[PDB]
Amino acid sequence: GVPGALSNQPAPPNEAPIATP
Amino acid sequence: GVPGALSNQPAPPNEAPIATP
Amino acid sequence: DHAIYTAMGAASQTLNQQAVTASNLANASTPGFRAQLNALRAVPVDGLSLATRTLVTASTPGADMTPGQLDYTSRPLDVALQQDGWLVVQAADGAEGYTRNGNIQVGPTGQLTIQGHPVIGEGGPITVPEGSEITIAADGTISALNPGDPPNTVAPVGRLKLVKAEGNEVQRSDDGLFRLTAEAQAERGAVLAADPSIRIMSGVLEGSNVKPVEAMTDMIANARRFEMQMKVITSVDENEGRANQLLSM
Amino acid sequence: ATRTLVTASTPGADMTPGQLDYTSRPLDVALQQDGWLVVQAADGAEGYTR
Amino acid sequence: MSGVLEGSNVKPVEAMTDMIANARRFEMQMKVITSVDENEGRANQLLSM
Amino acid sequence: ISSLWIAKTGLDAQQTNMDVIANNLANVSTNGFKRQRAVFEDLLYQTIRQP
Amino acid sequence: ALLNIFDIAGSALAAQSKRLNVAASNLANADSVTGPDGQPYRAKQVVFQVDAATGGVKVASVIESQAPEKLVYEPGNPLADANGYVKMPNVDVVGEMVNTMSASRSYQANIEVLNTVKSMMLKTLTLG
Repeated sequence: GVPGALSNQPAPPNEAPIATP
Repeated sequence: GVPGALSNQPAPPNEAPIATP
Repeated sequence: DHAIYTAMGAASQTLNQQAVTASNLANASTPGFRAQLNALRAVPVDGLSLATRTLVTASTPGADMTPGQLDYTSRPLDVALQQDGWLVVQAADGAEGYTRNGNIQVGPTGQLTIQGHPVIGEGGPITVPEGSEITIAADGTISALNPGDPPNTVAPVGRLKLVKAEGNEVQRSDDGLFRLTAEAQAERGAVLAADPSIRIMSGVLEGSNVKPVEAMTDMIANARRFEMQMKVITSVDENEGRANQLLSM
Repeated sequence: ATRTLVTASTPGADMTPGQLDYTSRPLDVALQQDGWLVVQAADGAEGYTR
Repeated sequence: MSGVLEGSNVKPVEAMTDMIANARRFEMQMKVITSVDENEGRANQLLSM
Repeated sequence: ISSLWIAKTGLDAQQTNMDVIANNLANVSTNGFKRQRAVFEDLLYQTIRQP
Repeated sequence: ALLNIFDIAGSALAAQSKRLNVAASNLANADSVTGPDGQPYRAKQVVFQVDAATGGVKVASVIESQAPEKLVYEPGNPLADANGYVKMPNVDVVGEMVNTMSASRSYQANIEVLNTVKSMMLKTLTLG
């Protein structure tokens, strides 16, 4: 939802792919 | 053992030799 | 707070690109050299909401295959390839490297070499007679003449192996010998075939291909980008330092 | 351990022979790659120079 | 051989690069020192109560 | 920093080339003198990450 | 519990101090060529972890970064290998110049947190 609010399940992992397969 | 805890054994002196004999 | 990290990463990658350009400039006279290209790639990070971070990592696609000029040294056994010629030599681990450095030396036992790497022609590592004069034809044939013998005793003794590579399928190696990529190797076979369409000439030696104007412009752009990133770092640090006072009571 | 102090050191000189002037003086000599003239120091012990 | 005299062997490029590197390193170390001093100048304020 | 070391190596290479050129020009009157030519070579390559 | 703030912020202070010391040591050894026994200097980093739900931050260990050494060519050196390539520290400069600032900012922020918590605890000490 809105940033800074509260939610039941955690955020997904963040990745920075150098090149998309 | 864990840093910041209390142990009755004083720590051995710290030395920084320039070259290993 | 994390906006400092993207700027510092940009500065570090700019420093790396400057190092690459300096390395290109340093060897501006090594015969048979290929310059190193450089570029910056954007690497966005996909989080949950409001994707506002896009980092940058320096990358080098590969060598540009524009041939440099060639100096006429009149040396009998100095060869210069064509637009896409490649002398095939044997590396230290037995792999077949490709070079454009035509400076061929002869050892005491008649063994040909290039910077210590034995050049392989039709067959194996070619070895000429002990102390004979060597002449290179216009297509790779090697003729030997034993000194003192009459001139009508000149005899072919071997033939070089010249391969043609487009340039977009070859990657540099650690030692400095170009080898085919995986896909091109699979498509054209493990070892290339000596095509007869390549012609060379003797008496000339090809130099390097580095553009001073490109080097200067790249250096100027790198310096300016580094300065801008440093200013951003300073601003972010100042803002965070003054914002932490809010935490007090 | 996190601290690693730094100290300077001089691992001797370098033996690369510098260039030379031609002064035409009959008694000026120059050594080879690894030559040394042997002189007597102030304390009596011998030393090597170029 | 006689008639020649050997000069010193000092590399101007090496000297210049070393001096530039030393200057930059000294400036960075001064930055670290002043940052540490300023950072530590407020733990006493913490202890003040 | 790596850039300074690389540029130092480049300057040294150019100085050596100038040295051999000056030596070639100096003894242009020596009998039976064979002119020299200096050939360089690039060093190894560091791969930060493979393709 | 409002007492746990003290040993949470103390843990944060200790961790940030260790990080700052590591960064300073790397900056000092950015150009050192050898150690006490010919081993090249290696950049070092700390490992942060939660005390444990959640709690303070503790430095798990100090590990040398696993990156190739920016080796340089000095053939006339005893430490040179068979090819004459001596090994140099793989330490950048921007990394430590930013680590010091980040560590100082976090240290100051935790100092402010401790000040505020101590003030409100002392205020609570005189209820009614």
